[PDB]
Amino acid sequence: RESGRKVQSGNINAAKTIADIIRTCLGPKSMMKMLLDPMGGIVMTNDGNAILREIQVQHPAAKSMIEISRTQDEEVGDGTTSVIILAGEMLSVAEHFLEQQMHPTVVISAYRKALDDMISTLKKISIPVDISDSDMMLNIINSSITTKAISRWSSLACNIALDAVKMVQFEENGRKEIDIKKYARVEKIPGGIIEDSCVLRGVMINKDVTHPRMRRYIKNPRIVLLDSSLEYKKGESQTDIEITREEDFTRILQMEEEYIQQLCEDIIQLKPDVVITEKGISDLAQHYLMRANITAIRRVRKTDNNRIARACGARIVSRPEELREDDVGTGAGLLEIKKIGDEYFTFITDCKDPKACTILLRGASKEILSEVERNLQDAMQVCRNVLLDPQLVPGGGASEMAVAHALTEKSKAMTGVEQWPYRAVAQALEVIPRTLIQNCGASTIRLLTSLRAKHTQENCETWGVNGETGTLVDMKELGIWEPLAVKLQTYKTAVETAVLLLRIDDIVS
Amino acid sequence: IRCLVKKRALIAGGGAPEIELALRLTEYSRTLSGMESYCVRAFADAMEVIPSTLAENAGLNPIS
Amino acid sequence: TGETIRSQNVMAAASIANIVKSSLGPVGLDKMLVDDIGDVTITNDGATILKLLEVEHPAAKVLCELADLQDKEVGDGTTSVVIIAAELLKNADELVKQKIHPTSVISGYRLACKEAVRYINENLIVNTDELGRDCLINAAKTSMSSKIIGINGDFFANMVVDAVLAIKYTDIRGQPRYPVNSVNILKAHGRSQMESMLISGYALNCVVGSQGMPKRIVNAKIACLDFSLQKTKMKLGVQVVITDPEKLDQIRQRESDITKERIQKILATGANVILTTGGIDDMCLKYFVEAGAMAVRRVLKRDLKRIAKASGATILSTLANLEGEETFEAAMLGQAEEVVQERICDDELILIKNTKARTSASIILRGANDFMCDEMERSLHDALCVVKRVLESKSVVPGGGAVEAALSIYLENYATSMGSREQLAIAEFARSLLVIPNTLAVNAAQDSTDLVAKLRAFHNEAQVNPERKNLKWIGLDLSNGKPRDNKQAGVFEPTIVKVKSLKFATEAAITILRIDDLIKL
Repeated sequence: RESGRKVQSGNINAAKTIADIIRTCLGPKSMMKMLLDPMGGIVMTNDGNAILREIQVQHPAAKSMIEISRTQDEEVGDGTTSVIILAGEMLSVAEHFLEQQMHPTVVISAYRKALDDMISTLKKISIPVDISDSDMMLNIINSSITTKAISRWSSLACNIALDAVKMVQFEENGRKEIDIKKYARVEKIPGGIIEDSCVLRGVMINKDVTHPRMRRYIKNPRIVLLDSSLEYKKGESQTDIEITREEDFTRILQMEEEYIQQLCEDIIQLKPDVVITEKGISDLAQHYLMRANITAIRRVRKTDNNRIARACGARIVSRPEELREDDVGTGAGLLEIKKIGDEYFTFITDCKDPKACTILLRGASKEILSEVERNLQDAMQVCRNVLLDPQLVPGGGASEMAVAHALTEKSKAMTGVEQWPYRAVAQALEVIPRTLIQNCGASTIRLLTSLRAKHTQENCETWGVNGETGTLVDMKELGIWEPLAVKLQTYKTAVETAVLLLRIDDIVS
Repeated sequence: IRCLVKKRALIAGGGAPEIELALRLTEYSRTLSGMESYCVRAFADAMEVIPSTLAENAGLNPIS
Repeated sequence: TGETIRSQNVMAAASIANIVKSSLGPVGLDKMLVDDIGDVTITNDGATILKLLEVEHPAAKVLCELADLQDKEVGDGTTSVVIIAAELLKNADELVKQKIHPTSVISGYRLACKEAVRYINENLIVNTDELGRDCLINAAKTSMSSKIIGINGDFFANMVVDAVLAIKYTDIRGQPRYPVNSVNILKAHGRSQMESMLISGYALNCVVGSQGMPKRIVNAKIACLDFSLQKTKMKLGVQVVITDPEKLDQIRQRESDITKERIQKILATGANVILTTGGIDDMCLKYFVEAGAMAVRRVLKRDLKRIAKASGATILSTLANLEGEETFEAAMLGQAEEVVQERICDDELILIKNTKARTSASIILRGANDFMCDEMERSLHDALCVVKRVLESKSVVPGGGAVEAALSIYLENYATSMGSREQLAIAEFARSLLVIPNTLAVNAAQDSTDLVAKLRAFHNEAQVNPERKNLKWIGLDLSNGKPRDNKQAGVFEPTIVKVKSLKFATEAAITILRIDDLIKL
């Protein structure tokens, strides 16, 4: 058990110890964390999710740090390093001084006012990006990839991502919000030429849909969605009687061939030749579709079936009865089998249900495959954020300084006792500028001073400090950009983390 | 009920009998005298503890 | 042991009380209840957090049980009762180090509790359906957002609070009362959030079946189905084997033609409108529309049940016997007055207007963003809970922390007249009433000692009322120590939540104080 003053100081330390090295990793300039094992081995990492999971944290407040980076990772996957830095520095600067007077809830109210202050500044600072022009979105992706530090396979990945995300964009919710990227997938193929990377329609499956018989080419026939119940019944549509006797066996079997026969008949009417069954498909049942002259694909997981349903873009049905061209298989499914290797790869193309695409990636090996696939993963996150909100924000610490003076101006104007927390959130922003100064190797005093001076003359529209040139620089000129939405969400999560942690004033087991 | 049918007479509760025996037993002991006088006098004072302990639980300064 | 074990008990209860003292309301502070040593849950509200928490002291275990007993009766009072309880101990404890028996102070805590209810009885506002409880506007306003629905905060508070206090609504089939089984209010984005209105009937969230479907029927019988209509594979209607290919097809094509005939019989039994909690396929939806029946799909469970009970009679939300598209067996005769499909919130939605068994009224809220709607989920929870207590017991009590502080001098006025050993016991009861204004100061981040002082400064006689506030006690705020009137932003409590809490806390105060051991004998 901890109580009172122990807790406030604890929060700040736990945040802080995670932060020191992880802040440095942000930007093309990346410091590499050593983790030393008891076995005497080494794991070297730049990725925030990896550092956090590996280390042993004893303190419950530390665990809250870890879990908020899970929050971030789930929404984007970039800025994951960032959220704990930001969240830490709110607590350092505000907390201990204002506690002695005693007002916690005040610091919290101030955080969320300030947060709103920052969201509004962003719309002005940012200019629109065309969400159907490839060239303009491309430079943005180019900024994000080089954080990871791969810069060769990256070049391909960017472009393939652009078409993949765009084609899985079609989400309606009355306001036309896009978070859809769940129709998208990466099909991995060991082997072949290193440079054949393309996009093909629907959703393509291989994680358990590699089978020796699948009809080699389908260029017309449909897929028939089923969660049936294609398997026999020993009664009508449920089992009422058991086989344990010679007499029971004989009677029951007649019923079992009938049930199967009427199912296949409702499947064949809408003309398939490739038929998918999630489960409820037996050794006698599959033999019945062969005798129906229907190729059956069977015993393949529920996740694959969700995927194949999305690929034709047609709804599933568990309804065993009268499956129509109108209900299942709606539009055209198509099935291509290529042997890239001597292994069966299944493309399912064509989605009706406006569009859908997934990615072909061909390595020449497993290792070669992986490099592209991660960097493509960064890439389609950007593509998405640009689609979501159609403004692109200038990178680095330029955006941070704009907000830094808006809070100096707001906090003076209001002259509440919220004033001093505003001032602590203004300075919490400045860490990102300090990280970029450190990255070149110049003194913090000299470059921060100049940056502040640029606010006064030109308002830090794009004039920040960049860590790969160690000077004040127009970010637009360099081709340093990032999307608005990524900035907003990183900021968002950091205030939530700062607010929640500050509410813990006592920890009691 | 069984206690009263065995022994027909009725006495008060509240701890008053316990002081009333003690006081008589002190005086009588002194008249009688003997080496055992001290024993019967201290015994009577042993009695004085229980109504006192009771009064404390009822809430009022007990010795008083 | 002895006095010493008892003092450890006083101290144990204090530690428990400090936790719920700093976790009261939605304005409390969240705590960490480490449930193992790797597992944690973080949330606020004082009663909930004791149950989650490992209690191990005896003084701590009884106070967790106390909080739980109080909840059964009324879910308010539960964070509070614990805090009052503990305070009795602490105050009593210095009198035991002095010379005063625990027994002597504890009897005067029972007497003091009798006086305090006597005060509650003479202090009541019983018209509270035209200025509400916890004010009108203020009730809904507090658990809203302060800057997403905090500029819409007046407009939306008037909508929902007024509607909870007095509207026509169902209860449990032919019983007309106020809704203490809540109001059917949904939050859906669209349009202006300044255009919100009340519609007479139920509000439904659903996906239309319009492709031939009649969208107006006057007078209708309502099948509320907890069962997904569907149709499904059923064995042959003739023979029990197949052996020819012509019988296989005929039996299958019979499946469409028999269903159309069944729909007309369902009308004649009692249908004009079908509400199906699941979805309806395109194949199954066509049979209903052609026949002249309104068949809607994906109707929310919360709506479907609440329409069902207002539609009364016999209904198939009380049962579920049905497979597929079979004729209706007269267990689906839900009654309704008129059914208008109206375009509202930039979606077409069905409004089942009224029912013939028990009339209703609903609010369909309009946001602009999904974000607004989420926030009104929280507004609505506060309005419903506040008003729910008003509806059961019309007797309610103006003041929250204002009553307690009025009461502190009333008890002491009683204490001066009583004299003797008992005057000090009553006094200390009175000091513990004062924790209530401290606990709210805590949550507000206000000075505590400053805050109670100034409330006792406004005084004439003991009595709380909205008549004066600068010369008599009345109300508080959860973010300020200022007094407020009841047409303004003061706090109220119900009668029941206040009498049950004070009492429960006294029975607890006696039990912890009693012991003088825990030792292995």
